[PDB]
Amino acid sequence: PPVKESSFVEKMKKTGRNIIVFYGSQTGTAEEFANRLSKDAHRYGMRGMSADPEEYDLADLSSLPEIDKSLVVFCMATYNGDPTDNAQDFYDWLQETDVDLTGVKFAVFGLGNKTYEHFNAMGKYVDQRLEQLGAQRIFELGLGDDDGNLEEDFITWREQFWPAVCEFFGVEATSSIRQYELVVHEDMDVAKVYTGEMGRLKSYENQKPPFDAKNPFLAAVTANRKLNQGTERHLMHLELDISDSKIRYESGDHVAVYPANDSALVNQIGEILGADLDVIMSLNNLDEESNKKHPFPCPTTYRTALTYYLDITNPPRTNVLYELAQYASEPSEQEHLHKMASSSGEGKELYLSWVVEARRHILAILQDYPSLRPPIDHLCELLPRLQARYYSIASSSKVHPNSVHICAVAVEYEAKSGRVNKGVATSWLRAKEPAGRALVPMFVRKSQFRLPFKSTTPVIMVGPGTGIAPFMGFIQERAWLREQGKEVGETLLYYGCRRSDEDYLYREELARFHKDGALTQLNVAFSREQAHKVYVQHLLKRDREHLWKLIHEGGAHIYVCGDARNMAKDVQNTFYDIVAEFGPMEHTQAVDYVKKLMTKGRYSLDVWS
Ligand SMILES: Cc1cc2nc3c(=O)[nH]c(=O)nc-3n(C[C@H](O)[C@H](O)[C@H](O)COP(=O)(O)OP(=O)(O)OC[C@H]3O[C@@H](n4cnc5c(N)ncnc54)[C@H](O)[C@@H]3O)c2cc1C
Ligand SMILES: Cc1cc2nc3c(=O)[nH]c(=O)nc-3n(C[C@H](O)[C@H](O)[C@H](O)COP(=O)(O)O)c2cc1C
Ligand SMILES: Nc1ncnc2c1ncn2[C@@H]1O[C@H](CO)[C@@H](O)[C@H]1OP(=O)(O)O
Repeated sequence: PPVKESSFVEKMKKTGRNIIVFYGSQTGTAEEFANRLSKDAHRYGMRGMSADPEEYDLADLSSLPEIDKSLVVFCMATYNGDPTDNAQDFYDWLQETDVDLTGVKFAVFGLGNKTYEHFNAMGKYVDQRLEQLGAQRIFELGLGDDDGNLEEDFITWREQFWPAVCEFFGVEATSSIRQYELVVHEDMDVAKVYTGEMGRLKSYENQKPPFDAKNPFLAAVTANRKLNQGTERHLMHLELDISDSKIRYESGDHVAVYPANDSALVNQIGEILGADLDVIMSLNNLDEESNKKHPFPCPTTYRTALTYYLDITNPPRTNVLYELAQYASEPSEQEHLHKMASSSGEGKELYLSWVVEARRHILAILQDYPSLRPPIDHLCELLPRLQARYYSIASSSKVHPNSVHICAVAVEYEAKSGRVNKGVATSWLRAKEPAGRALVPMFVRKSQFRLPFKSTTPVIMVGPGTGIAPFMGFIQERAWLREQGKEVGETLLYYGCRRSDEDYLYREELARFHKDGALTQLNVAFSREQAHKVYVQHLLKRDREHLWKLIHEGGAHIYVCGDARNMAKDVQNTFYDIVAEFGPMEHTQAVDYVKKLMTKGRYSLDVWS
């Protein structure tokens, strides 16, 4: 619980702001959107500001009417049906408060993903709640879908939002504007230069607990081995030494890591722009009143910024390309970049195929539109921040209290852009070689994916491919409970891979556990050892009788991990069918029954894309 800032309304008054855009974000997208909306205000005679709801008391919303033509916008993302961490406070307040918001004008743009159970739950909630409290909606709720193209949904909403705002407040719709100023440092002492740390200067060198997202622990990579036999893919297992970090974790938790971009990619960006990446500088907010003094840790070199603080691989969003159009000396290229921000037409189609679908990163665009040569400092101000990557801890703290295990597949594919794209965190992790030791800045994030409290409760685990990760931890722990004399219920694993002798991850360890009885059943679907595809859900269907027994009589907990795209849903449907047959009951009731298991904490998910 952070110390709240002074009333955001009083701040708006002292700075002449009439619009405030709050962001509920975890990977920085909502914050990006909020900043874009805040900046838009300027182009409409108004003036806004972005703000972290966590640093304020939203009860002060009731004072917003004291500012003429005032307006609050909420750009909120949803995470596992809940508010983002930074907006949990706002959410709890919204539920317990009874404050009257008469006179308050708002608008909400929800960032979500249709593939989840509770799509845009937070945005939908905030939008409905503010109205119930007496506030009035100035523009319809925006429903962004990261499963299609969030950026386009945002563009569309934003394009209609502003005219609606202008029409209601009687405002007019009336250029390039830097948010930061560049200050090169020639006489800069080395001890004051950021070299990639996230919080306090030298926090990576001088490690002080407790460690978290703002102060990650640099864990030594003690192991890093290939898990599969083939060469088409690279699946790996790493062990991070967290001794003396005082960090605690449990099977089911996730470990986050801050990676470094590819040095060659960073080098080329500087080389193509003819910039000296080793120039030590700082980018200082031109708004001396904003709490955001820099876009990232400063002072630091461009090289360090592009390596540790900036995202240089993901397809640039439209506003970035829009702002860069001014630096392309070829009219046709400036025109293309300019139209990427269109809400329809060829400009939109080109953005979706040439940039998104092709997966062109910033360097790719700089190479494919050679007249585009922006100054390095402005590019750094425009790029999004490099985010940490999450991995499902593959070990049990009951067995490995001082080590965190990771099971992952290295990302590397041929993009239609014409080049081979490499996954940032996985290429970096793959390069980490045990024993100048190899360090991984990291931190643990607690999750609700947990083994049952009672050792006697049966467990049904389903995790094909890398989805096996959390379960290696579950299995280690359940075996441990047995070795300790505890009474353990059935422990079932439904795992899957292409072929027994090619990508059967942890084959040896799983055989051992099965032999010893830690694993009651080891059901493996080898999808390519026969003409037909054989998947985990096929084995669940096979064992439908017994699984129903465990679910209906034993109170078994279900766990699904891995591919959220198709595997998760296919597995869920098979459970719908098992319930419909043995209940018995109509599909409609089977679906309700399964979704009820989820709320009662007996059907947990740890899926990703
Ligand atoms: C909660 C959670 C748990 C996770 N657990 C694990 C885990 O235990 N093990 C694990 O392996 N991963 C897991 N991940 C995924 C992990 O966080 C990273 O997203 C993944 O490892 C890739 O990161 P990267 O930085 O290497 O690739 P990035 O540089 O982040 O690139 C990823 C992007 O590349 C694009 N891409 C990937 N393949 C292709 C393709 N072939 N064709 C076109 N585009 C493609 C997609 O846009 C993809 O999102 C988890 C993710 C979440 C959210
Ligand atoms: C672990 C995880 C869980 C998510 N859970 C949900 C969810 O329940 N509902 C939803 O609509 N979107 C969900 N999403 C999608 C995000 O809401 C969407 O990607 C959003 O754009 C992220 O915004 P941010 O960068 O501002 O945090 C999830 C994403 C991740 C990575
Ligand atoms: N829709 C799905 N449901 C369950 N498993 C799937 C799946 N799609 C692919 N798989 C399998 O998940 C395992 C890990 O990726 C692979 O054996 C893969 O088989 P396939 O690649 O032969 O289709």
